[PDB]
Amino acid sequence: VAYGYPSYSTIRQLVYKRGFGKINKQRVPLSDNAIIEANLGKYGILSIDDLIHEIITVGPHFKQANNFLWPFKLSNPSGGWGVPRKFKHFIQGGSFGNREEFINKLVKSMN
Amino acid sequence: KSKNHTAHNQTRKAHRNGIKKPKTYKYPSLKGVDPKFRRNHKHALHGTAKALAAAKK
Amino acid sequence: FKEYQVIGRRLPTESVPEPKLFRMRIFASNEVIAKSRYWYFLQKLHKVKKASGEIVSINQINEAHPTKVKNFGVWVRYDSRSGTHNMYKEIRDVSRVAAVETLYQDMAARHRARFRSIHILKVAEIEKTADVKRQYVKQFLTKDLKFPLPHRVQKSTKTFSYKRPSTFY
Amino acid sequence: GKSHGYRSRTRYMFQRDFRKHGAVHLSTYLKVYKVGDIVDIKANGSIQKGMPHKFYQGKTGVVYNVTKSSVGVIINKMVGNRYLEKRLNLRVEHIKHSKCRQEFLERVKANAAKRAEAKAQGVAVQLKRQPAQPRESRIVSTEGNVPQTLAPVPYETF
RNA sequence: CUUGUGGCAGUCAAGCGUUCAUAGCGACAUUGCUUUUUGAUUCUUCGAUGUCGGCUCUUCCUAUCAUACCGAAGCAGAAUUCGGUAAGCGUUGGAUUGUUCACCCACUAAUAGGGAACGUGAGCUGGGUUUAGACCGUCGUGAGACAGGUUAGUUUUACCCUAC
RNA sequence: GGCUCAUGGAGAACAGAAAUCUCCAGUAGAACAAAAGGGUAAAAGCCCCCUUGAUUUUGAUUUUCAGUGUGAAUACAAACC
RNA sequence: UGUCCCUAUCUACUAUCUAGCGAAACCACAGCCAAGGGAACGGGCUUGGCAGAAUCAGCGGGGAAAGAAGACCCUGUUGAGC
RNA sequence: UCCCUCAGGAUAGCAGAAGCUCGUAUCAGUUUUAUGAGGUAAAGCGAAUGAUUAGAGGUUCCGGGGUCGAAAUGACCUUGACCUAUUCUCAAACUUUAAAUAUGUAAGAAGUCCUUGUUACUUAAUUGAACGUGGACAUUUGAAUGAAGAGCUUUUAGUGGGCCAUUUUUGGUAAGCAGAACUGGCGAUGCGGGAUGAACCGAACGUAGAGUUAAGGUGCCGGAAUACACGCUCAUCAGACACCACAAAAGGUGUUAGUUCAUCUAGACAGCCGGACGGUGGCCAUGGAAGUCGGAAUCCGCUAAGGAGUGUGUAACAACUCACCGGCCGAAUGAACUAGCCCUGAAAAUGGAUGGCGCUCAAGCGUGUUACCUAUACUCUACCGUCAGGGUUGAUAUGAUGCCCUGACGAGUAGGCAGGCGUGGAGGUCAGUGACGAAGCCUAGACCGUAAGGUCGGGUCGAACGGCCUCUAGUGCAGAUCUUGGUGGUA
Repeated sequence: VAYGYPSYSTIRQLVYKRGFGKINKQRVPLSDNAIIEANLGKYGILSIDDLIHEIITVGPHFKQANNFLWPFKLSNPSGGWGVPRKFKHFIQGGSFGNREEFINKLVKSMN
Repeated sequence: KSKNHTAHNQTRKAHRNGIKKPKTYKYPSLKGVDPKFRRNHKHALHGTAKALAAAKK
Repeated sequence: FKEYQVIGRRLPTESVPEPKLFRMRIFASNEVIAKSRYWYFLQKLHKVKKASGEIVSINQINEAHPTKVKNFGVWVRYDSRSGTHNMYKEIRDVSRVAAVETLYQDMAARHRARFRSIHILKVAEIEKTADVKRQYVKQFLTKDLKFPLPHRVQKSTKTFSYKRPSTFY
Repeated sequence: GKSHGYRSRTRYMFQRDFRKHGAVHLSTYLKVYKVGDIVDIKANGSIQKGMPHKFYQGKTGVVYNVTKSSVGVIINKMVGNRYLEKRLNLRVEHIKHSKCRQEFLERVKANAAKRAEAKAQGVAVQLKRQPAQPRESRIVSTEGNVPQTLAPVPYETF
């Protein structure tokens, strides 16, 4: 894996463009804040921006909001990875592991 | 001429469909428990049964 | 490359208030490297690891005067194939970082010493001339210096030329 | 041939301990075992009756039977792809209580005290445990702590 | 594949060589290279790849016996020895042996070592090996056994494709 | 139930390296039928007293394991000692 | 005494060409090499060298050529003579 | 696991199918917190067992003897037994200590707390023990994350030669050798890359489009910079990408960088040339040793300096000559090491392979930076199918096994199961087709179907044949050195 600290902007872009929910499993695109406040209105979240809030600021209903969200299906990055060989650790000149703030850049490219 | 023994693929085989817990019932196996504790325990439970059969009025 | 101030402390466990705040001058291409190297060096000096401590500050350091020509006397240690050896090299450059990446290149070129097998012990600018040891630097410290560039190889953007190209300058 | 005897491969484990030879200390016998009590299995080689197999050495089960000099323990024995219900008959020197279950059974009463208290007061209890949280924002003060500029060391023999 | 074993080749040099480590050799050690031995292995082949040696014939390897031209010497000459470039050039006739190996006689400038399915059986030969007959010795009560000895023992096909 | 073993030390006619006697040290360096390992110091060892639990009834349990057998072992229960 | 040094020459009948008559063995598809890797010795695969119809007489390098479910060795709970 | 078992079987496992009981459970090849167990890596031997090198000290009482007044339960020793404190190095079958990784258990309704009920068990007892009655605490249901549904059963296929790779590891000189441990792979697997390759790297596969990338590369073959940047290397045997198709010790004033010490206002190195001495025939060894047989001493004189002597020379001298300083010159040197790339070391057979070509401030080696090329991978979209969850003939005619909505998914040997295609017959039906042409065969003509196959046109031909719903089987061929018959190439 590659992981890091997801900024507000990058979280917003991900949940907008790649917002999919688990409803009777059947992975359903959100496309409407009615579909969020149907399933997650129980926990008080009534919107896309209310869901993005309960993620970006780790809420009392983080577990629920995060497990509701379907695993994001990202594509390969826009200009590539840089990195001639990926499967070294980021520190060495690879890509895998904890890239603190540089995940934001990667993820937007992969979006 | 052959080979003798290997534990290769034996984990994979086991984990594919298996490794499972024995389900743990309430009121467990009261067999191989102290025979004189059992001999008494019967009469205790029969006593409690009579006492609630008396209580039912 | 970049030069980074890295101040890490130690975990403040009460019975031990105010741990002694250890500062470094790490050479690294970003913060995620600069902080990993900080821990690498302080694990060779003190009983503390990233779990048992914390980075309290990381700050990029720039050049005081990034357009003054400087003679950087750099002390370095490197793992060779057979053993390890302490070296002193003299880079001439305009920044501390630019001098250091030239050292890393001329260490990789001359002793096959890659990034993992090099420690930058010190990068001190030489104050007064007549302290410059190495001739490959004392060359460029001569009064009223000039020198030509014979065999000037111009480069076409098209396969064919019509003139029989010259190498004059 | 090959050796698969009962006490085979058990040189070092049924070994007694350094300067802990000789007699068993009497607390071992005065200790009370009841059914449903979780107990460890660790043989005392000095005592060669009701001793467990080397498999069960290190295991933890729950007492099912209680008799004169001995208990009965239920242990989970994985064989191939499934656990079985293995009933041991152990003399009381080969077992001990598990502080595992002692620290839980006191946390139950600590939760019972916290809740029964905070039902009739200003409430912010949060009875569940939480793991090691990412440390909060602190200011580190450099008053007589002006950071020591460390440098890496030159190489030298010895 | 491997390189123990075999064969060849270094490094160090206590020393042998009047004196003198290294002209020529070299202890105690130690690093290799090779696949012309012998092993180790069992990967290919058991609806067969004709199983030793010789005869013939070509090509290649060089770890060079001679020849060409050189360097070194405990090289005066002659003679010899140690190397270099070097495989262009050649490197035999016989007695006994099936033998490969070996051993003698003799000439030669020299009678170097090897590979190419341990080259070469639709090229030969068939002495040896290893079918069936037979004799001897030792072993076995015996049938029989012997990588002990001895004698007699069928060597098939090209007109196909390629190569020449 | 009594005692302490190896070995060493200082000593008593014949008696000495070695026969018996006495004291001092002695964590086991002895001994426990054998192989080896573990265990054991008012004992599991050595000496002495009484016995026959090396018995009857069948079941459960552990190791090997298919959770079959065989062997060995464990812990009870009911009798009698 | 051509067994040989060391080969030569001759005769007949073949072969060869023609008219007539006219089979068989074998045949996955086939038919140029070098190295490479690969069931560790390729016609085909990879990389090179290369490569021009139709062919005739010879030849015995190769096609691990053909002949035959190895007869040697092992296995088989397959037999037989003795 | 068992078998006269080792080319085989039964057994359990892995597998498929049929389902079934219920509806997000208290499950998990996972972490955390708490609590066990371990004797392996490491370490240790001035800690036990065992091994093991070196002295010092005491030996005193004792095993070897006088050196000695014959003679000393004795002055000086070598001494063996030891003891003491030190010392060097070790252990698969030593060990005080003791990891990492793996591993047990717990983290709550079958829970906790407060009363009280029988009992032939146990208690001195009215004490307990097991199970309960009756109450009380459900927002935080008592760690994290996930959950694709969770549990249950029956039956039966194939298999039981395996092999490979990093890491741990036994035997062995070793092996593309033999045998283990954990995991991942091939088998059973295509695709992009390593030229080629079962196993390596990257990624696992319905049919297409578009976009982006992986590993790997971007002189030309060859899609893609004869890109940029700092260095190194010149080889009459260069080097060139992991597994992988090799090279070692030892050497080089080849060239680059580096480490330590020493010399410099005449260095000093150079690189030429003035002297190398008197006392003194320095002691002993001896015909002889006088500077050079050695045991060894080592001072001076004017001193610029010269060993009471570095090599030739002699029986022994003598002599020439080395340090040692100096007239000359004029601004860096003298070693001893260390590692980079080259070079020596470096020899096998057909001709020959960094994949080829070629490449020399590279198209080599080390390193950095962008750009760029492209996989059956990733994203979006279409269509096919499978599976899942739903909606709906509600008077609402046209299909409820129907139609339709939504979501995910698609590799495969051995093997299982399902849905179909085709053949000879059989029962029923289409009042089926047909001498104005059945069936058969031929067809670089057409249409349908993912496919098995179906349908049609044209020709030849001349007497039968078909669709559909069902029944039944001597029912589908490329292989069997298959059978019969026919035919070839060789020719």
